[PDB]
Amino acid sequence: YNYLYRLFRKSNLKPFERDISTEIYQAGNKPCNGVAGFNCYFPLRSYSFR
Amino acid sequence: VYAWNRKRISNCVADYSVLYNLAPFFTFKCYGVSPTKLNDLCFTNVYADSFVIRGDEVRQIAPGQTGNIADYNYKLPDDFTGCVIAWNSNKLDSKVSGNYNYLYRLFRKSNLKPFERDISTEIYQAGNKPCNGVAGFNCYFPLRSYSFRPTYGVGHQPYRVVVLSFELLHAPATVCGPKKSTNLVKNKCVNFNFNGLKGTGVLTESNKKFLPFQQFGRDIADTTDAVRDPQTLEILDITPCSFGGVSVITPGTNTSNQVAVLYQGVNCTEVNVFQTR
Amino acid sequence: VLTQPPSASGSPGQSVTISCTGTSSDFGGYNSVSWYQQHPGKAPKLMIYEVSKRPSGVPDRFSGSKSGNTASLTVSGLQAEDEADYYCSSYAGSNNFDVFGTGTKVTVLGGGGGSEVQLVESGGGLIQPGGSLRLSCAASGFTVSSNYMSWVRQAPGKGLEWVSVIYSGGSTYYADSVKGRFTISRDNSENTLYLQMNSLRAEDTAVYYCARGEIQPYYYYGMDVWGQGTTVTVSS
Amino acid sequence: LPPAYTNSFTRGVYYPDKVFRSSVLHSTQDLFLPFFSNVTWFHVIFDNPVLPFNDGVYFASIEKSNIIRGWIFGTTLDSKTQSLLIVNNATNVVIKVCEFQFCNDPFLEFRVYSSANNCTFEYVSQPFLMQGNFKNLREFVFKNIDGYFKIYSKHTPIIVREPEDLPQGFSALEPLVDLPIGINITRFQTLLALHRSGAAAYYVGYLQPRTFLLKYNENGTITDAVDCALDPLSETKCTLKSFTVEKGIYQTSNFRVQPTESIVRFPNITNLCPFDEVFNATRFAS
Ligand SMILES: *[C@@H]1O[C@H](CO)[C@@H](O)[C@H](O)[C@H]1NC(C)=O
Ligand SMILES: *[C@@H]1O[C@H](CO)[C@@H](O)[C@H](O)[C@H]1NC(C)=O
Ligand SMILES: *[C@@H]1O[C@H](CO)[C@@H](O)[C@H](O)[C@H]1NC(C)=O
Repeated sequence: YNYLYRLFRKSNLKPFERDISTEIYQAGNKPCNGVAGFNCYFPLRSYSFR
Repeated sequence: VYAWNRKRISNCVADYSVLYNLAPFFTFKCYGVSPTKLNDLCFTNVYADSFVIRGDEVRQIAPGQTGNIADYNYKLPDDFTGCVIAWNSNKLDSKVSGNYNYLYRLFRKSNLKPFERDISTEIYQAGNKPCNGVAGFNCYFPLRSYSFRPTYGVGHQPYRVVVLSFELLHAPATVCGPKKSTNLVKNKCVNFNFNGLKGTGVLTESNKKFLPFQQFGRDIADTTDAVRDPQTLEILDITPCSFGGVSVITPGTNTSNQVAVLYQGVNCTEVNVFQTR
Repeated sequence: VLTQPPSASGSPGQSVTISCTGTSSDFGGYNSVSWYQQHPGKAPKLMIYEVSKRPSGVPDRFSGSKSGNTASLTVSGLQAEDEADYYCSSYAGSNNFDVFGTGTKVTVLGGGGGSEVQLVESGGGLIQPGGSLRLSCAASGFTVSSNYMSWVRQAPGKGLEWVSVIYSGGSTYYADSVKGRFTISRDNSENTLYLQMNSLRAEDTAVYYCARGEIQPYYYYGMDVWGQGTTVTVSS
Repeated sequence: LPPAYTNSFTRGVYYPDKVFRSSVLHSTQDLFLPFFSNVTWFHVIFDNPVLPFNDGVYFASIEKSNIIRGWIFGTTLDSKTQSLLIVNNATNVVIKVCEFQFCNDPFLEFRVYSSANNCTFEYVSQPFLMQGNFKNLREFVFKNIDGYFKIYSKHTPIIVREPEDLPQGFSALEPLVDLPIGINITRFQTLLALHRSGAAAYYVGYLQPRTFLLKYNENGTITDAVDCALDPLSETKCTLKSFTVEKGIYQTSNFRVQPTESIVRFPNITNLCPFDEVFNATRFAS
């Protein structure tokens, strides 16, 4: 949980520009309103280690 | 789970967005890629494999995991680029009459090869005895039916799980995905992306007699000037946008500063005003 | 965690009808509730595995119907001289150990498997705390490499609980008590199948039992044969 | 049968790509049929040989109604590898890439094969691909690329009742199918509608990589084509984008003599090793 990993974004990133985000993704034009429904999650996927 | 379909689907526009409204799915965790970018990636052929397991066994369907069903009926290596689409089917697959139709192959010798279907019905032989067919104390039925009943709770209900294995071999990709379209704009210098043919121009109405098999069209010296509409048959003309050279006539910066602008190759209707050759 | 009556001695053999409540469900999927009769000394012996179709044994203990949410094994009219403990198994969910119940004293009076396949152990007398001691259950009859065997430990006073489950050839699931400190290693595929201690944490003093068949997902397997256990006697 | 040979006149120039061109001269380099070549005169008056499919073939058919129908393209015509059994049945064309090896003989009811194996494509095209002294000529150019199997075709109602031979006149071919199935093809097998219960003769040429200068009509069809390796006049008409060559001398491509043998000369084998004195003694070593 100390090593985070973002998820896909609807727009391309910018060189030398931090991508700090904490909102919920919205696929198409259907806002899931915080609660993760279908095709809408938080880009805070934690990397698994062993 | 012992005899699952292996439908090889290809030569279509795989629109995964429609699957989000067909049936009330309960699990749509795609391990390989994202469903947003999946509709823009070409593929050769998709292997659809469907089966029915309990609710407590859906967690066993993962790219690498052990279990009574995970390594005995269907195993997924660490390369599955599809999804784990699954949904409960406890509305038409549960009647109180005796559900002795399914099985899960409780008995086995070792872990099967991943992505393999073993359709066998021989009596399980537990070594140290030649079993030419007998049922007692050494060799039993390696198959056992479920106990699906309607008056039960969640976790032990009939759940239909379908996986879509993808592959990219040295073959032309058929299933790419949805191909949207836009409205037509005529007599206006705009951009176009007609079937890979990208560029800019003024889509006008032409009177060229194209052949029924020809799609694109060039000129005398290597320049595309007319294409066929991917929609209903229509003959168009792609002329280049409004371009030209600009020259400035100036009497010199010693008497005045009033200058004249000459646009070459224009009829004064595409930029006092005068029209010369 | 299940619910079982501490003791049952009133009305011997007339209205005992012991059971095991505390399920609050429909026994999950396959309704297979087994009943084990643990006797002091020799290993326990299976009595009944399903709600009906009792195996080859005493015919005065049957009719184990599931009433409400508990299997009421009819034991009335059996006998009037017995000193053992009845244990029931339930909660057949996926990867859920501790399927046994608490100690139920069903002594109606109180006062008053051998040559089937094989029975061998290691005999761990005066086990040093830690190290690595191996216990085997070599069976010269049934294959010790193809059937589904298990390892269950029990301590004085406390009841039984699932300690080790091993499938045919591709599963090495461990119990929740060890949580990783226990490593199962199979011996030669044609000689025997032994276990490994792997630096016990002073809780492995309980006596072990290597059963040739599963407990919660129990299959007929022709016959249920057990083996006597040995005392660890740790000196931590 | 002792297969004869005929002189293939100017016929078999298909459209290389799908591009509209009006009143131009396009110099293409691709697999075409060489002008004035030899084509086998297999007569179907019984005949069903196996032909080598190197890089593309030119099949002809002067059948009356339904004499010559079907193609058995494949690599080895075995059950191990796949094949192609494009047949022409009643007002339809069946195109399957299944690996149906054979049953008894390539004849035809589906009497061509009798087995069951795994298939890869079943693109059964519904529209079929196919006057006393008025026969009909049907030309088919089969070409295979890394990921497509192109089949150009053209149907012309010939009129002359001369002895059976390729007529005189330019006639391009129009693409109809572009099957993207990827499979190795090295053998060609033909078959006729026997129906037992000089008729016709098919011509089977071979394509070669050559350069051709094609003239497009105002409408966009090819009126004629000129090869670039048939005679000095053709080379002169190819080196200059015009079919009307003026009087004079023109410098065409250069000529060079190709090698025919290799000579590797080394000095005279001498100074032999003393190993002859090593492997022949009495006391060698310890
Ligand atoms: C293509 O879609 C349009 C939608 O309006 C329809 O009018 C047209 O007939 C269709 N043509 C083909 C080739 O399907
Ligand atoms: C099409 O080709 C014919 C060939 O004779 C020609 O006469 C005609 O002008 C061309 N274009 C038209 C108008 O069809
Ligand atoms: C070397 O020279 C000798 C004497 O002329 C001749 O016999 C021999 O064949 C030669 N070997 C070569 C040409 O290498």
